[PDB]
Amino acid sequence: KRHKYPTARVTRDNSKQRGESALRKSGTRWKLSVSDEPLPEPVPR
Amino acid sequence: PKKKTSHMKKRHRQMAGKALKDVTHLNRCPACGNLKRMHHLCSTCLGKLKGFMDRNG
Amino acid sequence: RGMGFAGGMKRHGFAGQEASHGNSLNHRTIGSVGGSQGSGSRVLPGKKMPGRMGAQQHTVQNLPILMVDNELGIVVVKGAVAGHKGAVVKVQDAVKKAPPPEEFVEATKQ
Amino acid sequence: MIQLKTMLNCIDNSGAALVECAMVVGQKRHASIGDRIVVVVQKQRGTKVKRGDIRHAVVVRTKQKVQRRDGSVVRFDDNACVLINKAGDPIGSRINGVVGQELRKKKWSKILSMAPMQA
Amino acid sequence: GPRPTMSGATRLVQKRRHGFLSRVKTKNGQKTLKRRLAKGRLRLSA
Amino acid sequence: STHPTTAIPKPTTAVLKTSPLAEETAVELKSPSRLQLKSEPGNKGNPKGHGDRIWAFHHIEQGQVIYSTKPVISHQHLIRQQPFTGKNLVPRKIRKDYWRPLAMIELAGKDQGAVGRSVYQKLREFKKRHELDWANEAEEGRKLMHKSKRERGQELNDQKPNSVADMAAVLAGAGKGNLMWQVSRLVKRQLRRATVYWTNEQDKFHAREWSDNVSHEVGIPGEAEKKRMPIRMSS
Amino acid sequence: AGAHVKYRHLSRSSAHRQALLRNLVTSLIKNETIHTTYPKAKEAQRLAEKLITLSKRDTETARRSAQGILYTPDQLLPKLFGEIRERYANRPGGYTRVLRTEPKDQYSQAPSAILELVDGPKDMRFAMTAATVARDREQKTESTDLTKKNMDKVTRFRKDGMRAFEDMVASLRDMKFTAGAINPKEWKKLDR
RNA sequence: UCUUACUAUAGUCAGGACUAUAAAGGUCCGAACGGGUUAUCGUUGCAAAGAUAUCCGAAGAACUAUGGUAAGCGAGUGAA
RNA sequence: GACAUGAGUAACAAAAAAGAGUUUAAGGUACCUAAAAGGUAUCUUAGAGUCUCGCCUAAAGCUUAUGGCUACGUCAAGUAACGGCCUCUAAGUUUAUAAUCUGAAGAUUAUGACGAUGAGAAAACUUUGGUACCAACAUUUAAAAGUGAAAAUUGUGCAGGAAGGAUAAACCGUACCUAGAAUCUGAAACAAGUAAGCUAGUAGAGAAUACGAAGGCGUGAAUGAGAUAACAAUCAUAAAGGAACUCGGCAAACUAACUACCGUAACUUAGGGAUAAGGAGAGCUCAUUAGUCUCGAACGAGUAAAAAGGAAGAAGCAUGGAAUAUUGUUGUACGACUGUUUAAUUAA
RNA sequence: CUUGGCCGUUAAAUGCGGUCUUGCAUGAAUGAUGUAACGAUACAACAGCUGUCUCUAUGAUUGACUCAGUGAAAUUGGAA
RNA sequence: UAACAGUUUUAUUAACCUCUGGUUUACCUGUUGUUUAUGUGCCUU
Ligand SMILES: [K+]
Ligand SMILES: [K+]
Ligand SMILES: [K+]
Ligand SMILES: [K+]
Ligand SMILES: [K+]
Ligand SMILES: [K+]
Ligand SMILES: [K+]
Ligand SMILES: [K+]
Ligand SMILES: [K+]
Ligand SMILES: [K+]
Ligand SMILES: [Mg+2]
Ligand SMILES: [Mg+2]
Ligand SMILES: [Mg+2]
Ligand SMILES: [Mg+2]
Ligand SMILES: [Mg+2]
Ligand SMILES: [Mg+2]
Ligand SMILES: [Mg+2]
Ligand SMILES: [Mg+2]
Ligand SMILES: [Mg+2]
Ligand SMILES: [Mg+2]
Ligand SMILES: [Mg+2]
Ligand SMILES: [Mg+2]
Ligand SMILES: [Mg+2]
Ligand SMILES: [Mg+2]
Ligand SMILES: [Mg+2]
Ligand SMILES: [Mg+2]
Ligand SMILES: [Mg+2]
Ligand SMILES: [Mg+2]
Ligand SMILES: [Mg+2]
Ligand SMILES: [Mg+2]
Ligand SMILES: [Mg+2]
Ligand SMILES: [Mg+2]
Ligand SMILES: [Mg+2]
Ligand SMILES: [Mg+2]
Ligand SMILES: [Mg+2]
Ligand SMILES: [Mg+2]
Ligand SMILES: [Mg+2]
Ligand SMILES: [Mg+2]
Ligand SMILES: [Mg+2]
Ligand SMILES: [Mg+2]
Ligand SMILES: [Mg+2]
Ligand SMILES: [Mg+2]
Ligand SMILES: [Mg+2]
Ligand SMILES: [Mg+2]
Ligand SMILES: [Zn+2]
Repeated sequence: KRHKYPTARVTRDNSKQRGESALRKSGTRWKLSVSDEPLPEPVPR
Repeated sequence: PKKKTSHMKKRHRQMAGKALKDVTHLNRCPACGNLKRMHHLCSTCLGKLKGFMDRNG
Repeated sequence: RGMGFAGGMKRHGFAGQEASHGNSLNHRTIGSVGGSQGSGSRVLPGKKMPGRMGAQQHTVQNLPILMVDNELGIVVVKGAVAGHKGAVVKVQDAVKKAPPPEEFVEATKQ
Repeated sequence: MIQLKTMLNCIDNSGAALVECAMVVGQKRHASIGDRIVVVVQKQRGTKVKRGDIRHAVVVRTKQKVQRRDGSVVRFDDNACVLINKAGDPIGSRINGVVGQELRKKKWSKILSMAPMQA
Repeated sequence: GPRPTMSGATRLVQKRRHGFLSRVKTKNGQKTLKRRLAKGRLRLSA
Repeated sequence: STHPTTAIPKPTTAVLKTSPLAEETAVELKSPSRLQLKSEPGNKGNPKGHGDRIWAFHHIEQGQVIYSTKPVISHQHLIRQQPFTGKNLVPRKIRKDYWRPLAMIELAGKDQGAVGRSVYQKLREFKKRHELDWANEAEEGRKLMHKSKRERGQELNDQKPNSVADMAAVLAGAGKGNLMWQVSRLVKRQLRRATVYWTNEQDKFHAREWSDNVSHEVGIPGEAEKKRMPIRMSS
Repeated sequence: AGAHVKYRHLSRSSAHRQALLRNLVTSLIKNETIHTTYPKAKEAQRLAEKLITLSKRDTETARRSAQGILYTPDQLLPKLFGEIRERYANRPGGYTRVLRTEPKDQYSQAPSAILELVDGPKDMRFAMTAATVARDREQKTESTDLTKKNMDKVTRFRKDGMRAFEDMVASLRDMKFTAGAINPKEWKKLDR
């Protein structure tokens, strides 16, 4: 970060979990390091 | 109401011109032979054909 | 021109009642419909009330003819005429005026 | 369309500057260019007419649009008048400003005699 | 007219004001029980 | 804005196959990371001993999982790791009589904390991608899309089976930048040794197959002191 | 007392009315058919035929006007200016068809109709004419002038036309769709 | 368990402004909160006292919570 | 008590809002087929879900209370991440004891007991009186900065601000509902009312105003679909005139907020009146830059840094652009003033 | 008695303000009297503003109306 | 003969929109705040 004073230009989205929901299968907000990996399928109970 | 409505006058209001009109605008479906309404689609062929176009395609 | 069911203001030119000085649900109403027992204990025939308006015959008299064109088939008359565009109207010589000259009545017949 | 309690600009050299209409002489409908009215002087300019006098006036121009025979329509930015007497002739001697051309056929030749501009 | 006088009513005040022990431990409360018992009431208190 | 993936076959960076959809295994999708080359990535800017052990707690009734770097969990873990899966389904607090340690991962090198912090990241990222972007369960397996929003919320709270599969994948090199790898770049690479302690021997069978660098042991340190005996299969 | 209504207000507000019509046209282009009330099918028709005319136009304004009527332009604009544009490139208007049916909701009993895209994959009048021609050939009956007239309507502007219509009649006879149909020569002897 | 007064234990009052104070004011503008000025609607009402708008107080003689005390010959409580 | 009439009428209208697909179970019809079956389609009843649209949003959301005619597989030694029970006491209570008073019933004082709305050791392992005190208000303080608490420090004002005790894990509560969509009080599935915490973000002085991420909702057919007459309600706009309306400017409209802007009268208890009145400015682009910040190497460059900034400039009918804050002045009576009152017709 | 006399305000004043007195039947802590400040008190005037009005018109939603579903009430000696 | 120029008012009733206005809730244009979708999008070797 270049400017650190509290009044610096705020160009980030302060709503981290924007449009993010588990019941509606919204998907991740950003591309994670495991986003291109096939979800491991476990053995059911 | 000042007085009770008699049986004569209440029957006039309920029956004079309030007879359920018969539906005579009826024809038969061409591909079905079933009785349908005039200028309307056959309800039996609609669902069947609507379902037949869902399997084939 | 037809106007469907009309109130008392449009049909008979009633003035209506107040707008804000306490009036309660009677801004466009017709008010009193008549007098009490001495007047007949009834609503008199011919009482002006709401109802259907328009869609009736109407005559406009003494309208000159400004233009006459046979090709287009039009007869331009001064003023307004009852009805909508495309409606049929009846045109005839004015009754409150003298008939056209004898020469004209004979020339047309000729 | 001049009616009761309407404020007018007297453009006559009679002493009044702003008059208030009190009556429409000779008709019920609102007065327009060329109609008589009874006004009450509310302001003066500095035997002139003093504030509070009741005189007859003639509407010379109005802010309401005026239809004419030839389809031409005239609208003025303000409503003005000229004071007259019960006889009908002007009280003042000169008129400053444009007046409506409807004063011609309404028998106001005296008012037009000293009218510099007609519109 | 009637008023919603039981709004926000707690059941701790019912036991204190109309409970069984508010009556067996007072002279006038023993009458209520004896009166209600003579009539055959099942609900002697609260 | 969010971007949900689809249940389609993709290549994996792990040694073993995580899912039946995985196309290939041990695929290098990006150049090795800086710490991957290093044989012994040390605890540069973290406390002494941090990262060498990673704990996993679960709800023994509803199946909700929480990862932790310390032997205990706090209210923060519950607020930051549990998404809203419906009403009356997100506990307002941690109840001591419901949450028990699920497992514990201990690395061979007791001073290379950087490897554990990476294994911890991939585990939390996989979990977020299980609660969200569960395209592999909409029409297959549990079929969450064929269920009601109530039953769907109760199946999304049950992350214990998925978590025990995320460990077999993360410990096998799943993910990009997973420091569980060790590239020589003389180019040969291998996996780092690790040990997983289980309170229940049967829980470790949720993963269809485990890697060859993980050692399985019964009993987590500190649980025997609480008079909690582990569950053994062979008895 | 005032002016006659320009269009149906459908007992709704201005914003709701506009949104409702955009949904009816968005589902029509997405599914090629919708089964709704007759008044809604007739109001969404005028907006659907004006949206298909926008696709034929080549101006950039036409493309922004279509983006402002559909509710998922990113997904349906390719289909509007793609398959649909090619379909109605030689048809001068009348891109939709409203057909009355029985009440979709028996509780209300409200008159209902199907709004379809002509020459589409789910054209109902195209399938009803094929079923009629199928019953005729199966019963050795002579097609009426009204059946032949409809046979030319649903095969004039279609891609292949008659070929796509004969395959429908053949497939309907392959599965015995006309099994149990009453012959027209026995209609006059039925009171029920 | 309503309501009036008192009592004990507690809680609440965004932000801004003026004034001698950083904090000393039955101060000012204005939300929450508390009131109920005016009008309309309603009047077999959504409501046996409501709705909408407008208006008043809003660090105080303030508002609120859980308990307690005082009432029916004599009158409890009462800014009446 | 039963059954009529009004009447198959009113009503099922909180100004949130619906549209098109899909699917499960049971059952009713039609056809296929007559070996029963099964299949295809449709309808009824009880549900579930997908795409789109909208409403609430310091809630109509989430977590919990008071409470509950909603339903019973709701799980704890303690702390982090919990209350009760238990200990201590306040206001008070007492058919406890003693003494005293008293037509009886009883009452009083003292002691005891009981009595929360308060106080109760330790823990991510644990078992004297300003040398003061923990009412209000202000200030300071967990060292990168900011913000919100906790506790403590210092100080201010008068209205002068509790009590008491100390310091190997029993029993009880744990389900659901929180009032705009099926649960509390209002006779009820009532447009009313009810406690605590949390309550995305942009933008702001702000919990104001507008949008709304998640969540919820767009009621148990307690409704649905049409049509868009009079009239009513709730609104919007309006030529010319501008209170001519009316008991009366009732209602409505005008005005409005912001700035460390300019200016501000009579009178006055000298505090005020006063935010009097009346004016000016505002958004976007840009010249310009002492310091702070960033970058490169004192200096140079930069607003993909906060700010400052001028009689600069551009576009449009309009830059307090949408929403939010409802006129100004003057003369009297009455009452000094802030307050209080007929819960639900009189607020003076 | 009375719309008391005069003055000012209005084109027009039983109102309002100032003033004079013979005040049916003002008057001094049932306080008398004069200002500042204060008031959702009451009265009057001015400017502005407006559908309050001259004089209404158009537009919007919900009802009203029709179809489908459910289904009241006051009232009624008997009624051609 | 041609050309040019001039030939009431008020009130009331009704009809009618050529004109002059008012209205315009699915028309065009401009524009503020905020949200959503899609496209695009910084410097340097
Ligand atoms: K009669
Ligand atoms: K205030
Ligand atoms: K009705
Ligand atoms: K708000
Ligand atoms: K306990
Ligand atoms: K005694
Ligand atoms: K509510
Ligand atoms: K007013
Ligand atoms: K009160
Ligand atoms: K016109
Ligand atoms: Mg017509
Ligand atoms: Mg009127
Ligand atoms: Mg009204
Ligand atoms: Mg008679
Ligand atoms: Mg009472
Ligand atoms: Mg209470
Ligand atoms: Mg719970
Ligand atoms: Mg309706
Ligand atoms: Mg709108
Ligand atoms: Mg104050
Ligand atoms: Mg009424
Ligand atoms: Mg005040
Ligand atoms: Mg009736
Ligand atoms: Mg009716
Ligand atoms: Mg069936
Ligand atoms: Mg005790
Ligand atoms: Mg307590
Ligand atoms: Mg209830
Ligand atoms: Mg309710
Ligand atoms: Mg709710
Ligand atoms: Mg709905
Ligand atoms: Mg106007
Ligand atoms: Mg105007
Ligand atoms: Mg008047
Ligand atoms: Mg009058
Ligand atoms: Mg310009
Ligand atoms: Mg007072
Ligand atoms: Mg007061
Ligand atoms: Mg009262
Ligand atoms: Mg009152
Ligand atoms: Mg005295
Ligand atoms: Mg009905
Ligand atoms: Mg025209
Ligand atoms: Mg449009
Ligand atoms: Zn058929």
